[PDB]
Amino acid sequence: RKPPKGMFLSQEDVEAVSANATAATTVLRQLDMELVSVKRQIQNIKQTNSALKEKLDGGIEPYRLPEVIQKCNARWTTEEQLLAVQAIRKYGRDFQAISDVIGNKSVVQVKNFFVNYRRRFNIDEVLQEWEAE
Amino acid sequence: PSGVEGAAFQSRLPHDRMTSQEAACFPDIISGPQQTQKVFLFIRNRTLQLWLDNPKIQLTFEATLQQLEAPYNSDTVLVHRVHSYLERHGLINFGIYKRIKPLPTKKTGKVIIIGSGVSGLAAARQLQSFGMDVTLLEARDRVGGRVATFRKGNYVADLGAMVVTGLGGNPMAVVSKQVNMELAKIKQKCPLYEANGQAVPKEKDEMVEQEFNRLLEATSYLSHQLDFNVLNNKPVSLGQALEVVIQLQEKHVKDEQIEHWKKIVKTQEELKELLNKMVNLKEKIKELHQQYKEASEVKPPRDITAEFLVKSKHRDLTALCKEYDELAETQGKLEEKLQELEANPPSDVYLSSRDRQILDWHFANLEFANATPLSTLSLKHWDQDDDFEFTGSHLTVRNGYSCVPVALAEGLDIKLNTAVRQVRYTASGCEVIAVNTRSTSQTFIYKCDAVLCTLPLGVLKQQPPAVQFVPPLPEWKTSAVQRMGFGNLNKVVLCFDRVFWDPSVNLFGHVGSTTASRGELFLFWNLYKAPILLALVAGEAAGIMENISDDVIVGRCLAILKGIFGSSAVPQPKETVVSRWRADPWARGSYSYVAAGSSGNDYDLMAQPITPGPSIPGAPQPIPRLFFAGEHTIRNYPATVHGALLSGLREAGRIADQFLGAMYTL
Ligand SMILES: O=C(Nc1ccccc1)c1cccc([C@H]2C[C@@H]2NC2CCC2)c1
Ligand SMILES: O=C(Nc1ccccc1)c1cccc([C@H]2C[C@@H]2NC2CCC2)c1
Ligand SMILES: O=C(Nc1ccccc1)c1cccc([C@H]2C[C@@H]2NC2CCC2)c1
Repeated sequence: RKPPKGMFLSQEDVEAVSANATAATTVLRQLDMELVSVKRQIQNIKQTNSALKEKLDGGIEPYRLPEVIQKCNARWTTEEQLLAVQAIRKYGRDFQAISDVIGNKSVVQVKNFFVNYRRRFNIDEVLQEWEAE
Repeated sequence: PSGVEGAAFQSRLPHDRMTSQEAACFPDIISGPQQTQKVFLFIRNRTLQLWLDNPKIQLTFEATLQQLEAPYNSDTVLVHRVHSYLERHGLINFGIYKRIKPLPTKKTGKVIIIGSGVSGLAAARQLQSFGMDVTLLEARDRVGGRVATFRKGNYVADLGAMVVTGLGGNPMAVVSKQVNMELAKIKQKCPLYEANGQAVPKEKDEMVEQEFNRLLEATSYLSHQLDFNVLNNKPVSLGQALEVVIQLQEKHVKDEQIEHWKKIVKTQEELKELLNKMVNLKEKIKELHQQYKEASEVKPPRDITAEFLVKSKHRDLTALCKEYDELAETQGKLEEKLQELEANPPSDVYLSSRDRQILDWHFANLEFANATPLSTLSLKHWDQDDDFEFTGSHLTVRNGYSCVPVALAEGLDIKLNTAVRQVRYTASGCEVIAVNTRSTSQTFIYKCDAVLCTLPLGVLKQQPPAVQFVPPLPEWKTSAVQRMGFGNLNKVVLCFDRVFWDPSVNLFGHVGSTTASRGELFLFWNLYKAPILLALVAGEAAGIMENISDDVIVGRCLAILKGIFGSSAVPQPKETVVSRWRADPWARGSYSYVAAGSSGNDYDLMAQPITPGPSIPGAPQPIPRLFFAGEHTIRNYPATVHGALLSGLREAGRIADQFLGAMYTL
């Protein structure tokens, strides 16, 4: 009903080999010449990848910055109100990033802040500006 | 099987149903109610049993009924019909039995049998036992035909048939009880040795053999499930189908590597693209650190925008320092994946030239089995008789297979050295025209009611004809003769004074250096009590080595043997014999094979007898006068001795029925 296992005999395949006297030898050679095509291209990409690795020597380790472990706070010093209005102008509504600029405020009351001072800090107006970019 | 049901199986008959033949002799029973059939069936089965468990004496109809038990011994004529049928077609009282009822004083009808091969001898013996006058004409100075046993001193080696194929359902079993054949099993073990002379590692011997067997099953699947039996208007041979399968198995090996290395490139470029992100990110992080440092360098106390700038750049840089890390997880994950695939590369080849060489030796065995190159075998039909193979170990005849034809010849009128040259068959009867082989001027005319031709298919094939038929055989018979395949297979008998091989091995191989020479001395046989090795030449090699002297051939033997056993252990052979069956004028080959474009149906054409036209015009249609036996006339058991024998039994039945009358049909 089906071939023995390991033997591969598709209906399609036989016609390809059967169709001409030398058809099998060509079809094999096509694959044979298409395999070198692939191995030659691994060598290419492997060499390209090796270079790209040469450049990343050092990692990013001279350029890392120490983690700022900071207990969060709920009182908005005038300072960190001002950090905020700036953070909003440079980020828009990325409420997380705006939190790590500040670093004493957690993520939520940055969300809170937006409505609280919405008129005193013209956040709408500030957010329009951010949308020019 | 066991009991009466075993007797039916041992006679190649289904125990629980009636065959087409006995339907034809007993159209009343098989057309009647089931009860009787089982009666008949049991009545037949016991009779076969009685014949079988003692086949050294005639099983007479009286002794049969006498030992039946009621109700089966009540229909006195159904027994007499059953026994008669069985005796007619040689299912009982065939071979060499001591006759109780002595032969009739005067005979009936005249049959000339061409050839005293086993099929000839078998019919003659049956026809004589039916009270006919039988004479056999035989071109050689010996009986047996293609059963040919070499005998010098105590050396006994067989140039013709060597093996009995297993007694389960084999008539030769019966013959072996009536004759002293010393039968010895053939142990299936077969150690290879390649062209250098060193054994094939059991790793390989096992896996190549396994591949051969699957390549076969593969061809069978192209045949039956894909109907690949015609290619550019020509029948497909086994050989082609094998090359097709091997190519599709190489093609897959290649396709398998392509998709695998195409998995390395799909991720080597996925890597390359990642590192591009990595390298670009690192540059960005080169700038941000400088920017952060410059903003950081402005010393406090600063205004809040300059404070935003440090705080901002700082977070902006820990973010980019976050992506470059989520990316380096990914670099690590692809770096192992790339390493993984490099580590499980698929099969490098399908079969190396080392391998394909050993596979070629499995093909020479197949070419031996068929006595022909595989490019000639019908893909569809070459193995069409597999279903009827007997059960049991194969055996050899240790005292020579000749003892059987020679035994069967006892009491028969054989004219040796008598080459039939013309067969004339007409409505009134037949004349067979033979010459003496020693001096061909001496001419003989033999006149007879019927001719049984057991001329080998090669003889029948010969152009110009060794034998002329008058009138010419009808084209349906001559076409079957052309279509069929008569192959070729030759032995070299090497007689030494010292046994230097593995005497626990019956057969060991030699891998042929080339595909072309794969048949050239590829297989050796230790079957005999004397120190005799026996070497095959099959396939395309058979026809070639015919044109090469024995001294060259026994050389190439000693070379192959020395390389496998060491130059010290191989003495010179004391007696040598090299068969050349394609050249032998009374064979013109070895045995039949189902050629591409043939089928097993030609084997039935071969066996179907010739009926001459009428002498007087408008006269009533005549009796058949020309009958055919021989291993090429029995489709279910071709190319074998038990095949020959069965075919001769078959004709003596058909002939006797025609000329003595079948009285068991009422
Ligand atoms: O290969 C052989 N090995 C051998 C090798 C050397 C010496 C003898 C024997 C072989 C020989 C005879 C019959 C078969 C039967 C299974 C094959 N039919 C079908 C079912 C699997 C293919 C095999
Ligand atoms: O090489 C072969 N035989 C061989 C045996 C002994 C020594 C050498 C060689 C062989 C291989 C595959 C199939 C067959 C066909 C005939 C047998 N019919 C049988 C298989 C089950 C029905 C013979
Ligand atoms: O004449 C033969 N058959 C034949 C098959 C096809 C076409 C014509 C003729 C025959 C010749 C040599 C060896 C065998 C051995 C393998 C078979 N062994 C049996 C026990 C395993 C199956 C067969």
